Amino acid sequence: SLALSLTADQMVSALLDAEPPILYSEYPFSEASMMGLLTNLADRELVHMINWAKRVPGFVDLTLHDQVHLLECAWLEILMIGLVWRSMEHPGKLLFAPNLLLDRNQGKCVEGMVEIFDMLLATSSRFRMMNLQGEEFVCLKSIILLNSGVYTKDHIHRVLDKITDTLIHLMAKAGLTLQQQHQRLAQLLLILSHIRHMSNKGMEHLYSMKSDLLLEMLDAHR
Amino acid sequence: LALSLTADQMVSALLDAEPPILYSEYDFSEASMMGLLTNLADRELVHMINWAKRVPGFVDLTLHDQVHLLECAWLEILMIGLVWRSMEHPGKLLFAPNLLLDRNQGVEGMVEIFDMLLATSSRFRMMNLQGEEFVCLKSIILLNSGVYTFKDHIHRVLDKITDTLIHLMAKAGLTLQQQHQRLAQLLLILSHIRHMSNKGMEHLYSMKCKLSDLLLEMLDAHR
Amino acid sequence: KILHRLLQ
Amino acid sequence: KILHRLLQD
Repeated sequence: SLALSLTADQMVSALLDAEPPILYSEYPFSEASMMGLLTNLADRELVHMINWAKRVPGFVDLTLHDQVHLLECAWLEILMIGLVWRSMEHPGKLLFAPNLLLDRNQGKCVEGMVEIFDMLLATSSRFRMMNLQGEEFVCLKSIILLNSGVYTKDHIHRVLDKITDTLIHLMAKAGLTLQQQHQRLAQLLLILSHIRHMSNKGMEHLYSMKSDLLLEMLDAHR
Repeated sequence: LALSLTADQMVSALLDAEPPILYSEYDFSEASMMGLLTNLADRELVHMINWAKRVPGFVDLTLHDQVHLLECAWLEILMIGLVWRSMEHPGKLLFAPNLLLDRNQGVEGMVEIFDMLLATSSRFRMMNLQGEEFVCLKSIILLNSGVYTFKDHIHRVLDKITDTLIHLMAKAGLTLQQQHQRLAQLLLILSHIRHMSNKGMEHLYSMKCKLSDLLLEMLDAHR
Repeated sequence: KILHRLLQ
Repeated sequence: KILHRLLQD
């Protein structure tokens, strides 16, 4: 695995270069129309996520079966932290696309998404109050890809240690003290527990709300 | 109070507040074992509530916030306690000193949750998780699981526990790189404990659609 | 709520 | 599985 030999700055630049683009949605809403826009957007984002996963250092070194399992477990988590990251500079709103900026009242169009909408907004304000940097976001997103299905293995945890060395190396350049480094590291990783919670609650409605790829990704959680 | 505690005083306070290891009324159906597990978890909830009171910084929170944190994390806390007791028993879950089950003894669909609890237990065993680190993680779960479902006071206590974890790893002879890696490794497991609790809460609601007055109100909190 | 009573 | 196909192309 050439990922373990990479330095911290080489890890950051490899993650920044592998970032998928910000897609647009199809140019008021109802229950079936908003779900149609979100489904169509998420279905097209899956194709970029799969190619983004191949460019995550160490992911190719896994077997094809292990790659499928990690993507099947974390695909909604990765979509959410990306949505939360895009919505950072828009307090009180979720930026699904540059032309699809929704607020709380739009979440009431479908019965049961207001609860997930508020948690996504709280996560965005949490990143916003932390002044989360792009180099930190791409590290957290790759951690989700490797960690979310690791217990359902020595190489993955070795790569996870590399991203931790990458995260600490990023905080040291920002001028944080030793105490501030492990505190911010702990703060960022505890948010992943809430991202997992949002994905579990969101997935729960998604395979009750029921694209063949998006169905195979959805059936993997049943 | 909590912010005016050393790392050593933080450890002793958490270790002193530990709840006891309860016994079950064991000695078998799928619904007879579920009765044993439900009866055990119900009695454990009484000790957990009094354990949460002794967690530094928890009493300072309002009654509504204390109810909220326990409603969201009660199954997570039970699971990490079960996983901690099962460390020295590979391939087995120690629900009670007289109740030790493996894969075969695992109810419709509870097998998937059993394997995840076992994988979490072996993960703690590979890390050689210390009791000083365990009581920190369990108190982190209590304060963090519902902090975004309602805050500056709670995050301040969480930073102190992180300082306590790093202080413990420095005593164990770990280098600075090893301290940050192990800290990250422990907190990523909490993401898996949240996953197990969500899947478990989903399976617990399906059984109610097929306990005691407290365990029902805890289940109704997750809708 | 029983949880509120036991906490009190 | 479609995920198998997209992970090889």
